[PDB]
Amino acid sequence: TPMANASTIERKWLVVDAAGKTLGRLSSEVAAILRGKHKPTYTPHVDTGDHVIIINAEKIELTGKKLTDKIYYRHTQHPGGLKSRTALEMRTNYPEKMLELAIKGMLPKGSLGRQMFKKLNVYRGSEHPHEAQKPEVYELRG
Amino acid sequence: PRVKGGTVTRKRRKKVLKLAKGYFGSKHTLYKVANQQVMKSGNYAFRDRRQKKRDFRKLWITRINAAARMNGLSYSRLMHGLKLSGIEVNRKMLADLAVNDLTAFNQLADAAKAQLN
Amino acid sequence: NRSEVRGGGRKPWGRARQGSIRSPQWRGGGVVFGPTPRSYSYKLPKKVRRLAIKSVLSSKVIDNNIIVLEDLTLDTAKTKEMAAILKGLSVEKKALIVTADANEAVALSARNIPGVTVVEANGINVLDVVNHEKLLITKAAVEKVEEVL
Amino acid sequence: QAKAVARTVRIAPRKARLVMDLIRGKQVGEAVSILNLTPRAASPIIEKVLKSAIANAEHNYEMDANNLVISQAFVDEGPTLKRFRPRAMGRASQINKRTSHITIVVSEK
Amino acid sequence: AVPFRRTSKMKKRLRRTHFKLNVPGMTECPSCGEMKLSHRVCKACGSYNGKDIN
Amino acid sequence: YAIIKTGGKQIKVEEGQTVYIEKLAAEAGETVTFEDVLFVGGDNVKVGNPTVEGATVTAKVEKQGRAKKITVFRYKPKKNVHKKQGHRQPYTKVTIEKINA
RNA sequence: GACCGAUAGUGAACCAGUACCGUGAGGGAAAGGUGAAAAGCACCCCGGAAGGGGAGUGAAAGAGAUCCUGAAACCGUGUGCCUACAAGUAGUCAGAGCCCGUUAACGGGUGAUGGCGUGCCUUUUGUAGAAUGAACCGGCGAGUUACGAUCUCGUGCAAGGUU
RNA sequence: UAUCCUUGGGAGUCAGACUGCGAGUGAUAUCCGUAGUCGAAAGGGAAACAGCCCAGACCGCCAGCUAAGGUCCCAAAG
RNA sequence: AACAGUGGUAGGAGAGCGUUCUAAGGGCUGUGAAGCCAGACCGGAAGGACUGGUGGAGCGCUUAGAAGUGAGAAUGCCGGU
Repeated sequence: TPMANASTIERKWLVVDAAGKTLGRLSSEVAAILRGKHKPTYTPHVDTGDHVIIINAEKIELTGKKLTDKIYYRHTQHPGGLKSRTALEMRTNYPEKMLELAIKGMLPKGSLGRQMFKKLNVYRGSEHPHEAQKPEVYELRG
Repeated sequence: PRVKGGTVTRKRRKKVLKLAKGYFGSKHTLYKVANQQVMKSGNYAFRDRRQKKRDFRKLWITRINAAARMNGLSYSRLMHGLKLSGIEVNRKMLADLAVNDLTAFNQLADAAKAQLN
Repeated sequence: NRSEVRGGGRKPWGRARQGSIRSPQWRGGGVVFGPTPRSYSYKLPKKVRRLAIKSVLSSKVIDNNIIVLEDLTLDTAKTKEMAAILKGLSVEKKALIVTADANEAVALSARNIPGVTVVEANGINVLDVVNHEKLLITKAAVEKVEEVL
Repeated sequence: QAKAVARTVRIAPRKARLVMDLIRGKQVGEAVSILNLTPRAASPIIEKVLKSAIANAEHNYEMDANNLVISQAFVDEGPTLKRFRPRAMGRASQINKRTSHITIVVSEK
Repeated sequence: AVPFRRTSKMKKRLRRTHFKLNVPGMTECPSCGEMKLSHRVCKACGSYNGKDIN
Repeated sequence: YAIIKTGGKQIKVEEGQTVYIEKLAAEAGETVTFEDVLFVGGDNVKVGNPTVEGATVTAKVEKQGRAKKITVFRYKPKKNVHKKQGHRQPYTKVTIEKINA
């Protein structure tokens, strides 16, 4: 008879900079933190993660030629509608959306996954408004 | 003689419908679909009664992994050290005590580290 | 059965290919198999019957349920007299009376009592003696039964 | 509480229920005024049933008017008449002339 | 076209959501009439807020 | 606060509580002693390598019974194979009185 | 009578070879039960009437004329728990919160979330099938009897057995 | 190592499927011999996938060790 | 006790549960039987009790015997919806 968790938890606040770090090697760790696997009170059917704030999200890095070859597709459900964007445009025009997509693809599907995703805050530049929550710096262990 | 055959079918059919109480819609009123569903739930329970045994070991392993990584060790290294630092037979369920009393778990990790190096 | 029910004889009328309105599955159709007149009776070898009657006679003697009396005589056919005679002995349950030849007075006097049956020595049988509890038999009937068997 | 019931009135259910949904739980005078203003078939029948219930309450149990509310009101189904309508190419169709029971129970608020 | 399958009770009840009547327009009794309709006559004597007609 | 091994499983016990375990083959009323004590907690901590030396846990028995009935039913589609049976697993209830380190 | 008991038993327990169908020969149904006794609801109220509420008879009126008992399908009224960001052979295992309190039992109802999960029968080498069948509920509906042949088991007698 | 014979009582089945291994074809774009599995077999791995790989379900447990296959996140483990 | 075993279609073998009728003994009902309704009880399965409501006059237990012997499917039949 182990112990589950039910609403008697606390969520901390962490700030991670994305200067220099590669895309996946940071997104994986951030997703693991978000799901709450870093604490001994883990529970599959209850949200136990934390809040993750990312700063300097426009200085991300990719290895190889991916910066000109990785292509993001989307479909508009109309015939012949298939929109494409190169990674360079995604980086120089919507830097936060690329990070959001990369992290979101790494989270479980369903209601709990989509409710988990709501704890992620991504900011271009080196300034965030979350001051009253007293964020604590957290380096990437991996 | 002639056996009319009444009062027997109703008694047997009514017991099937009593186990189907709580099902959605016509599955709890009509006899045929109720019998079909009660049979299907028969082996859904047998399958799950053995999955349950291998679905808590995973939870214990995950919690122990997190607790050990809070100390600098990993799960595999901690388990090897425990298996080698004597044995201290301890089911993952009873090594889940990291949640309740974290101090003792640190003592066990310290012993495993001491033997591991 | 199917061929004795009045009616039928023609096709009734994508429905099921009905053949007659008296088929076994219809509402008022014929009966498949079911009862038929016959007789339940067989016979056993004679020695088996003799052994059976001997055994049922000896079983009563085993537990002193056989009361043999010198002679039975009733001047008048009165049920009260028969009841008094039965009460004189220790007979309270159904009893079987066996007499040599045939006595009309005794037969007509014990006829109405619920549990008493009167037979001659020639009419003894296994079921009658195995049914009633106490067997009263005249000594002459004892001798004749011994002679027969 | 006073009860009034009408049995086997020649009106199909699911048509009397529409009107009955309007007057459930309301005051007696308001209910009568509502029933007098809706142009439907079941309104004259339900009004008569309601007034019979009112009269029973006033007379038999010695209750008071201007204080009663419609505590209970419902419509149930009853025996059905079956008829046949001829159709094209020598076929027949079935018609169900349905009947209903109407019950109203009033009580002091 | 014929229905492919029967419809359950839940779907029927959900379809009948908007199939209901409306509470009529309630106004004052004209010339002590009986609770007449808006812009119309009294039931008693065909009165218009006391202006009897017909 | 002691970790004991019984019935091919391990449990954690502190004095005053009640536990259900596998059949001990002990008539209700006598006292059983568990010998396999793995861990001892509270103030000083003792960790025996296979077992803690010289540790016995005392308990008394008051009920031996069977759990709620479980009906096991299995079948195979289209091959006409059914099977049904029932089960009630026995158990023994005991309360601890002395950890006795 | 180790025969039936109203879908059974004659087609027919009831105004049955009737109603109905066909030019005609001919085919051919469905339909039993108030109470021991009519003592079958005088009288009052709403209502055009039908139908109700009182009073009364009666052991029972929830036995009031298709009237003993009154199951399931189907139709409703009230309420405890859940439900308007959610993808579903809807069940099973784990599980918070809320409401109760039993043939006292390691209790009952509901259920946010997580894992798994392509109905039943028939047939085929092989079916989730886009291969067949069933709208749902209830009743009826399929390995018997007679005479012969051979084998197993049981009992009686035994170089004899048996009508 | 425990299977084998004879007699007697009952059957069902009657020219199946796929995958490896050795010979002969359409046009090596079906044939025979041999072994396995499914048919009559659930569980784990090949994303889903009767015939491929591991392995044979009397029932219960919130105990442990391994096979094929694996250890960044979906998803347990470098 | 100690060992060993318990997937399974067509099939072969064995042991059992229920329904109506008959024979003997034993006994329950107007202080409420058969039937119907509800429940958190008992057996390894087919199944069997115990309480409460309705019902208003017939039913069951032990041992044997005889069968018009157990229904989810036949584009099954009849009826109701």
